[PDB]
Amino acid sequence: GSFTQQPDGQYLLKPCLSHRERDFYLHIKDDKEWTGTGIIPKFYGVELHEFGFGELEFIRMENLMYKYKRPFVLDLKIGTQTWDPETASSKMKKRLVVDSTSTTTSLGVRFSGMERNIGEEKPILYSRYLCTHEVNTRDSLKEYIKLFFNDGKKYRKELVPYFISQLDKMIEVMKKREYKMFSSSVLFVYDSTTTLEDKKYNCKMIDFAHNWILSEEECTVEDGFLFGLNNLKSILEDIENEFKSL
Ligand SMILES: O=P(O)(O)O[C@@H]1[C@@H](OP(=O)(O)O)[C@H](OP(=O)(O)O)[C@H](O)[C@H](OP(=O)(O)O)[C@H]1OP(=O)(O)O
Ligand SMILES: Nc1ncnc2c1ncn2[C@@H]1O[C@H](COP(=O)(O)OP(=O)(O)OP(=O)(O)O)[C@@H](O)[C@H]1O
Ligand SMILES: [Mg+2]
Ligand SMILES: [Mg+2]
Repeated sequence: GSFTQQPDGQYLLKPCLSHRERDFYLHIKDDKEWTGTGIIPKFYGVELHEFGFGELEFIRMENLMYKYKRPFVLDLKIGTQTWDPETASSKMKKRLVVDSTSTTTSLGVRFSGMERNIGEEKPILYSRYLCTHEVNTRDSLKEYIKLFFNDGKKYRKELVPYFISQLDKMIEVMKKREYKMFSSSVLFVYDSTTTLEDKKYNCKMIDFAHNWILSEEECTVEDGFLFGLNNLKSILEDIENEFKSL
């Protein structure tokens, strides 16, 4: 929402509309478990750029799809609720309904949108709003994730282990419960023209505008973030199992 959402430059320069995302990146900046594990985008720093009468703060981070020729993108929103203690009351009826009619309250993960580039471009776009109808069960979420790995010619079963390995690293850090994250996503991307060796594939946690730093502030409500990651991992392992029958 804060920038035109589509990437073949090196960077994303994301505006700071509140303190939370920038406080989080600054806080994990020296923690090798966040920054050497490859589980969040490479953080270049917070920067001031001219805006209005003065300056606006931005986060400079890596563009995860830099130099991708045929990008495939899947965004999965993580947690058992997508509201937090600061959510506006006028948004709450909708947040409550979407959380309960999607897989969010049951699995702690929900479909958020997908793009597949199968040579016939324009790309095929799958709306985030599919989550309360077409992708509203574990079985249908599994089918759409399989579809992400369908490059238009075959299932890219060889990429799935990378994705599980990434989720393992996320699980290991989030077990420590230093942060609560609401409305954050795991972004899965790959270039369908990649080989394994080219390493044009990525799996990162993103969007930290509603992150709470538990050593600094109270946040009583639960995020269910670790429950969601565990469920998503379990779905990917099911997919590995299912892709052997091919
Ligand atoms: O957070 P998302 O992606 O699910 O979508 C946001 C919408 O939520 P929904 O998907 O309708 O539950 C969200 O709707 P709400 O008004 O927050 O219910 C907005 O449309 C938001 O755009 P912005 O922050 O107003 O610029 C939308 O943000 P962007 O998709 O534009 O980032
Ligand atoms: N580092 C990145 N590289 C490539 N794509 C990204 C990156 N970060 C975000 N995106 C893409 O841009 C979309 C929007 O990003 P994000 O949700 O972080 O910001 P926002 O919607 O502008 O603001 P808010 O933090 O209020 O949601 C993501 O859903 C994802 O598709
Ligand atoms: Mg947004
Ligand atoms: Mg967002």
